Amino acid sequence: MKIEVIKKEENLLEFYLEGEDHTFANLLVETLRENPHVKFTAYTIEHPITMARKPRFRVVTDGEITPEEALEEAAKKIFERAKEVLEAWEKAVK
Amino acid sequence: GIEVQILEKKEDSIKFVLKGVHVSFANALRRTILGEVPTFAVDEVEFYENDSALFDEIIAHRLAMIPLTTPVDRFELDALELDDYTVTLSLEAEGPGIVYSGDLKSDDPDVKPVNPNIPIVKLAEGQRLVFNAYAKLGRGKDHAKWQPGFVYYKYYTIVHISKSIPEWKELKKLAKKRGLPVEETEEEVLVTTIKPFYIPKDFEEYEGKEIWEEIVPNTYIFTVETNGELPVEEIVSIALKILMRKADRFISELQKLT
Amino acid sequence: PPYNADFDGDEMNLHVPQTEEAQAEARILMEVQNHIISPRYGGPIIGGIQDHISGGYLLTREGAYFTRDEVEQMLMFAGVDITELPEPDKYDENGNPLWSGKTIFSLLLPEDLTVWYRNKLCDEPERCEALEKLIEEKLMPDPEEVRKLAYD
Amino acid sequence: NMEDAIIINKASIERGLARSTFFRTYEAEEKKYLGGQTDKFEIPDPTVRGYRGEKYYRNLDEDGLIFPESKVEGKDVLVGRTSPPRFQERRETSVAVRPSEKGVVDKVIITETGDGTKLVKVTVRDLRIPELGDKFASRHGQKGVIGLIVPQEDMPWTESGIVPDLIVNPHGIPSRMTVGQLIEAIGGKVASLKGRRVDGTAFIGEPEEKLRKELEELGFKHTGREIMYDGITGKRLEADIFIGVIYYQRLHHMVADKIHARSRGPVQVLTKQPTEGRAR
Amino acid sequence: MIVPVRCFTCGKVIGDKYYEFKRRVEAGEDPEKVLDDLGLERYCCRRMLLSHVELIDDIMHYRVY
Amino acid sequence: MFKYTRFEKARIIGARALQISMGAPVLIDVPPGITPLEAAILEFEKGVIPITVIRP
Amino acid sequence: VEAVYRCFKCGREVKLDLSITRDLRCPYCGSKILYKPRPKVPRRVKAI
Amino acid sequence: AQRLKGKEGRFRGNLSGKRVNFSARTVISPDPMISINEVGVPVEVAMELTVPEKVTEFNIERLRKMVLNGPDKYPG
Ligand SMILES: [Mg+2]
Ligand SMILES: [Zn+2]
Ligand SMILES: [Zn+2]
Repeated sequence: MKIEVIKKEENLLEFYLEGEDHTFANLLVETLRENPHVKFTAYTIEHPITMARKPRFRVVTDGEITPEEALEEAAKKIFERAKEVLEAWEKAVK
Repeated sequence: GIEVQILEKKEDSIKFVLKGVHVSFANALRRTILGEVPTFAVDEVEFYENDSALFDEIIAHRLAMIPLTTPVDRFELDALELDDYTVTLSLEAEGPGIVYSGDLKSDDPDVKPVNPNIPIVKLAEGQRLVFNAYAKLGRGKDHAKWQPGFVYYKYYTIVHISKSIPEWKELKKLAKKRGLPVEETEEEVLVTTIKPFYIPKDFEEYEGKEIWEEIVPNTYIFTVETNGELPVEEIVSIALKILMRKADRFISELQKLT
Repeated sequence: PPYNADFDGDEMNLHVPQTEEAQAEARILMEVQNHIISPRYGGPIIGGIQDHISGGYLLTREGAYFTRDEVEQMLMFAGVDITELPEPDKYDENGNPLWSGKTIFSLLLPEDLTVWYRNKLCDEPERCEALEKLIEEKLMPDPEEVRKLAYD
Repeated sequence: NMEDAIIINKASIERGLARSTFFRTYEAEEKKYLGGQTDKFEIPDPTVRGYRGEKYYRNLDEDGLIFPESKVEGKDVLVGRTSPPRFQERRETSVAVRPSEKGVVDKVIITETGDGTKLVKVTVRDLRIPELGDKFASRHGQKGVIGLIVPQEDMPWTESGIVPDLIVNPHGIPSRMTVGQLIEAIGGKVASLKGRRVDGTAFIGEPEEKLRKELEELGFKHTGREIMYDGITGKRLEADIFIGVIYYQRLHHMVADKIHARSRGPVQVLTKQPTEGRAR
Repeated sequence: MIVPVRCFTCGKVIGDKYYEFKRRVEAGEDPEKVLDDLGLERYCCRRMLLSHVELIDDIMHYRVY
Repeated sequence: MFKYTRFEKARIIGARALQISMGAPVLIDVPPGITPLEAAILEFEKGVIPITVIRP
Repeated sequence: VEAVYRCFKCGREVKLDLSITRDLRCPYCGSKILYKPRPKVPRRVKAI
Repeated sequence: AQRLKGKEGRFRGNLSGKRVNFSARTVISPDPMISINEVGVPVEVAMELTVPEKVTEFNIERLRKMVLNGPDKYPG
C-alpha cells in the first residue's frame, strides 16, 4: 500500500492508494461517512483495466479536523470493529 | 453490540448469522474470504514423459485444479507478504487404467491432495506419464486456483403473511415444506427467510398489501463452504486478521505523511 | 453512430500520419469533438445511445430518490469536481437525507441555461398545456409553482 | 456490455470455460529438380545466401527437423532446407512459422511422397484462453465479442448463491425478437434442477407453461427472476433480475488471428506498393 | 474430453462424483435424488454433471508417439 | 487578424510546427517534453503568430 | 546422422539415416510413414 | 488495354487507392471510461507503429530517455 497525494489544500485532500481495490476502499469510505465533520467523501476506479489497483479518493472536512486525522479515526474504528467481530466469532465457534 | 449465532454446522460448511455490522463490513468480509485468504496450489509442471491423449497444458491445468491441504500453524497465512516455500509433487504412471489424485507423492506430509478419487487422465496400454509438480502459496485474487472455497450472504428478513388471505394454510404448508422456521401468531404468520422464499403465482396478487417483508437492520445470514484446504473457522479468522493487518498498515502509511 | 459500428465482430483501421503538417491537419480539422453536429441535417450525431437514454430516464423519473452514499459515489464516478453536497430535498424515515434525481442531473448543467419542450413520453396533453400557460404568462414563473405542476 | 457485447467472469475462465486449442500444419518437400540437383534437409551454415539469424535454427536436430514439444514464437525455422543455386552457393529455403503466430510443436511426420522424394509435415498447437475481442454466439443468433473480464468478487450473486458466468445486455432482446432464447434460459435451469434433459423439438417440444409450472414447483419464481446483490456496494439491487442457463458457442473468429500491423514491410515488384495479406 | 475437476461457476470439486452419479442413474434411481444425495445443491454444479459427455475413451485409440 | 477560417488556422499551425522541427527557435517559453506540434498550438493560442495569410 | 523414428502403424523403434537413405520403409510392416519421437529432456509448462 | 482498365486495372485501384504503410487493423471493443476523442490502442501496435520526431531543445530529455529504453520496453 502506498499513498500518492494528488492535491492537498485547505480542508481538501485527494490521493491515490496504490495496491488496493474496492475491498478496502469501500469499507474505508463507508466508515468515513459516519464522521459528522466530513462534508464530502468518495472513491472511484478510473479504469477497470489500467487502474484496477489504484483507487482514487477524495476527503473534504468542515475545518474542525484535518482530513488526515479523520482518516486515522476511520482506520482505528475499522481495526476495533474487526477485532470485536473476531473475538465474537472465536467465542461462538468453540 | 456485535454477536454471532450459528444456525447449522456441516462437515465442510457453516451457516451463521452476523449481527450488528454495516453492509460494507459484511461485503468486505466476503470479498476478503473470496480473494485474500491464501492456500497452496500447483504452479508449474516439469514433464519428462507424456504419452497420454491429453496435451501437457491440459494435464497441467487439471493438476492446478486439485485442492491441496494447507497447514495453519507452520505459516502465518494472515500476513500481507507470503512465503515462497515450495512443495514438490511427483508421479509415475504406466499401463491401462485411470490415474487418480491419490497417486501423487509429496515432499511435505502437511501438504497433499485432499480428495484421492479425482481422475486426472486415462492411460492406455503402453502410455507413460511422469512429471514433477510445484506448489506454492498464493492468493485467490491472482488466480482462481488459490480460492479457499465459496462464500455468500443475504439479508435477514421476516415475511409477514396476514391471515386475511383465504388460503394462508397453503402458504404455511409450503414454508414448512421448504424448511424455513415458522412462528404462528394471531392475524399474521411469521416466516424467517433462512433460505430464499419465493411466493407462488396464485398469491402473487397479495404481495405488498398483505404479504409484506421487513428487513431486520444490520443482520446477515452468511454461508461459508470449503473444499477441504482449510477449516471454515480458520478461514473466517484469517480473513478478519487480514482486515486488521490492512487497517494497521494503512495507519502506518498515513502517519508517514506527517 | 458516426462510424455505424457495433461490437459484434466489426474491425476498424488505424492510420498514423508521419509529417508535421499532416499531424496538424488531423489535429485541427478532424478532431472528434469538432464533428458533433452532422453536416447532413444540422443536428447532433455523436450522442447517447441505449443505456445512456434509459439510465437518464431512470435517474430523472418521478419518484426516484438517492441516498447520501449513492449521490457521492455517482458524482465522483462521473468526474464532477463537486466539494459539498446540496441541501437535502426530502427526509425519509429514520432521519436520513434523500436527494431527488433532478438535483443530481442539474449539477451537471451550465449555470445559465433555459429551455422547454415536449419529449416522446408525453401522454396527457392537458398537463403540458397548463405548464405552457404558466411559462408563457411570465417568462420566469416561480420555481415552486412549476414543481407543483411538474409532469414527465 | 453495450451494443451486443458480453461480460464474462474471470474465475470461470480460469477454471476451464471456453478454453480452446488451435492447430496448423506446415509442410515441406525435398523437391528433386531435373539434372540431379536436389534439395536436402540440414542445418544451414552461415555460408549460404539468405541465411537468417542463428537464433532461428536453435531447436532443430542434426537431421534438419524440429524437436517435438519445443517452443516456437514466430519466424522460427521448422524444417531446414537448402536449395540448389540454379535459379558455388546454396539458396536457403527453410520452412518457418508464420510471422505473427506462436505455439508448441505437436508432431513431426516423415513420409515418402508419390514421386519418391521426401515429405515432412509439422503441426504447431497454440493455447487460446478467452480474451477481449473473442467472438461468442448463441444458437438463437445473438452474437458478440467479450467486452470486459470481471473478477469474481465484483460479480453480483443471487440470493440462492449463484454467480453468473456471463452477462448480456437487456437491450439486445427487443428489436431482435428471440423469445426462444428466454424459453431456453428457463428450460436450462429447469433441466438442471430436475436432473433430466429437456426436449426442445421444433413443434412437439415441451410447452413453455409446463416449464414455468415446474420451475414454480422447485422453489423458484415462475417468472424466472431472482434477487441479487451488487458486487461492489454489497446491497441488493432494487429490481429482481432474470437469470438462467443458456447454451453458448465460441466462434473461430478470434482476435489473435485478426490483429495486423505494418510499419515499413516489403513491397511489390511492378507497383512497389506494400504487399497484400497478413502472412506477408 | 474428461470430467472437469471443479464446477466452472462456484468452484466446488465435483470431479470425483461423475462416475458414481452415472452408475446410480443408470441403475434406475431418480437422478434428482441422486444429485441431492451427492451434495450438489446449486444448479450450477448439477449442470456440469448432467451435461458432461465422456470423450476421452474414443479419442484414446489414435496415438501419436 | 480579422477572422481565421479552419483551413487557414490548420495551415498556419502546420507551417509553424514544421519550422520549429527543422530548427527555428520558439518565441514562447514552453514546458519540457512537449512535441513540436503542441508547441505550435501553444504559440497560436498565446497569439504570437509570425505567419500571415494572403487573400485574393 | 543416425536417429530414432517410431513407426506410424506398428509404433516400432526404427533407427536409420535419412540424408543417405533412398527408400524409406519400416523394416517390420513395410510402412512408408514414420514419426519423430519426443526427446527425453524435461520440458517445463506453466500450469496457468 | 486490359492492364489500364478495370477495378484492378491501373487507372483505378492502383493510383486512386493503394496499400499504405503505418496502419493497423483489429477488432473493436467498447470502453466508456475514456473521453469521446480518444481511442484505446493495444500496447503491441504502439511498439510497431512509429512517429518520427525531430530532436529539439524542449524535448531532448524525453527523447534521450526513450532511446535509452530501447525497442523492447514500451516507452522506447
Ligand atoms: Mg457488425
Ligand atoms: Zn457450482
Ligand atoms: Zn512399422
